[PDB]
Amino acid sequence: NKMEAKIDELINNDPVWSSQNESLISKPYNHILLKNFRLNLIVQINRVMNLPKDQLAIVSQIVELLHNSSLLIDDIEDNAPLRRGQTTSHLIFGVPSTINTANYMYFRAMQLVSQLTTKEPLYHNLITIFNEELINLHRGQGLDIYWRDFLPEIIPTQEMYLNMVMNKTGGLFRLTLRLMEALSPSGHSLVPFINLLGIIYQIRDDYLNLKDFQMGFAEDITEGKLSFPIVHALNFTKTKGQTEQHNEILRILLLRTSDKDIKLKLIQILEFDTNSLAYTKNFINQLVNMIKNELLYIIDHLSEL
Amino acid sequence: NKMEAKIDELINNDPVWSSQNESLISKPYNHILLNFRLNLIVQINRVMNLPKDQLAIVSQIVELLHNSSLLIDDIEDNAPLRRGQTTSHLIFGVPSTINTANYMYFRAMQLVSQLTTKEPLYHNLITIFNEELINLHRGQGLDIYWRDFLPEIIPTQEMYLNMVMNKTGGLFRLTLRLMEALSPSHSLVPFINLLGIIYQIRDDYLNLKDFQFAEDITEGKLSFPIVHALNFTKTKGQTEQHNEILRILLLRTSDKDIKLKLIQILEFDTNSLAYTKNFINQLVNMIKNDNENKYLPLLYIIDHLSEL
Ligand SMILES: CCCCCCCCCCOc1ccc[n+](CC(P(=O)(O)O)P(=O)(O)O)c1
Ligand SMILES: CCCCCCCCCCOc1ccc[n+](CC(P(=O)(O)O)P(=O)(O)O)c1
Repeated sequence: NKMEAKIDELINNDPVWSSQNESLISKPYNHILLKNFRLNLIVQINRVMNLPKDQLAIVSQIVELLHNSSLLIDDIEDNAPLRRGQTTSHLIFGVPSTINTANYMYFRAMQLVSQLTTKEPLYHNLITIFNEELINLHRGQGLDIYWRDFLPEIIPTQEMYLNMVMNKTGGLFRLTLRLMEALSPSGHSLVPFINLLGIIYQIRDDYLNLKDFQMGFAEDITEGKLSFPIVHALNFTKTKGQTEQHNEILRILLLRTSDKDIKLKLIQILEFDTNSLAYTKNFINQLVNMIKNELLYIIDHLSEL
Repeated sequence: NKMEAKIDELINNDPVWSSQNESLISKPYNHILLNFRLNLIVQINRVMNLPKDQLAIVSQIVELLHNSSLLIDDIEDNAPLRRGQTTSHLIFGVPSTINTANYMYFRAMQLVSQLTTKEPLYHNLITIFNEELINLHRGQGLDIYWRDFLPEIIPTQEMYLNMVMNKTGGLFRLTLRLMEALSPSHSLVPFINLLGIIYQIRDDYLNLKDFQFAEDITEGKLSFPIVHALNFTKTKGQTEQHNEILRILLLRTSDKDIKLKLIQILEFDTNSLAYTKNFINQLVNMIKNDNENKYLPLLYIIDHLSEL
């Protein structure tokens, strides 16, 4: 009778959850927090959008949770040992706790959307925006992962790479921008521009990962990523009949090596044999010119987003 | 010129995603697809009476969240098997399987938007979805925390039960609350919470009894019988027995003999398996002997609960 009484109370109440419980499972998240530029981009865009400061703070909080959770998952998916100079959370807390915590935070971000407005129709549109772009992020990330983990089953072309980026990287840029446009009390949609910034952002990220090492650890090679320069190299070699170079690029990607000389050989194949680094540097410039023809500040600090 | 024209087209359209791209991303999910849940949904629909097309979407939502949970749980537990078959992550890799399972959570989320077009009620369905996914993750995070930090914290039966209310109760409550909010007709949440609890304890119980693979031991899980055994030995001041249980859990062992040794500790020293069997039987009687229908508004469901 005492047991049934205790069970009866348990099942007729909400689940018990303490602030101690909350802190214990937030460890992976508090850790990546230790790692303003994203705020700056939102603030600049707001000069166009004019959301009041309180609503903008909530948009920013949503973005931070989604961005940091994506990073925790990403580092697990990439077997990344370091993030911004420090040990990745999954190596400290384990893969299980980090996945669970990152996913928990996607839902906390979802929860915040309801703090943006009391108007049901608007609320509906905001959640639809949140839902669509998170679908988009997972689609792009799934393609990137598939190409990499199943190489050489699929050799993406430049067009395929760009479409994967539109989903993968464009997802969070458009999510932030679309919520703002929807909330704005105030010209043409800025979605095209934010798609371009996300593409510049990704290709420049791929580029610097190698260029910094040729002159960071070029960890994209260790991970076997189908980066923009690698995609150009693989298609260039196929096209020109450079069979051995095409096969060697694939072999080095498939080694998942941390040997620096092997990584340097691959980068110098890209520098002298396929001219992929020059091709990419020129591609980024052409993309930056499409705009330049506060914003420039952002574009020069794009790598700190 | 040409490069810019192509980029202009690209940024001005929605992201390109093909049916073939969708198939690639779906592979880890289709693998786990290869019934009793629909049965329980149908049965409960006699009280709720949602129209059939609406009941079907609830069922699809339930299948997405449940299958996605299993794909992640198997990664979180490093499980090599799920229903006798090789787990998805060992075939498609952990990376693709985490991403695909997470993608399915959001596809589930999109189906919620299709349950109704009434803005008020829609907000309610999303709030239900959101609240219970949050609870499922709090519960699973605590279950994982105890397992991975052992022996830092040893839960008591009461702490284990609150973990289960969050972890296992979330999907039971999610499905039932959506149905109750959609009903064109007393809440059954208390009843569904109790099923949830019976479900998890019997699951913990059978993992050890079927062996008597006992994978829960290899995982170092704070299962209901283990929680009982650890707290029984502590109370009875049986220091060496308490530490022996901890040592076997900490071995993350697949050795059949060592696993049997832990079970013999639970059978002969703490009598934990008989205590659990009796605990489940009592939970079940709280329903069987519910004449004045306090929880009830079945017998078959409860007897086949181990296959939800
Ligand atoms: C209006 C601004 C809102 C916030 C903008 C957020 C900018 C960063 C977007 C990151 O997009 C992704 C998507 C998927 C994975 N990652 C991880 C990168 P990294 O491991 O190099 O840090 P990526 O794998 O894209 O190189 C990044
Ligand atoms: C009225 C129908 C409700 C939806 C169907 C509910 C079916 C049971 C859902 C159980 O939910 C969980 C939550 C967390 C983990 N698991 C996996 C179990 P297992 O690995 O033994 O299959 P668990 O690790 O909790 O024993 C299952």
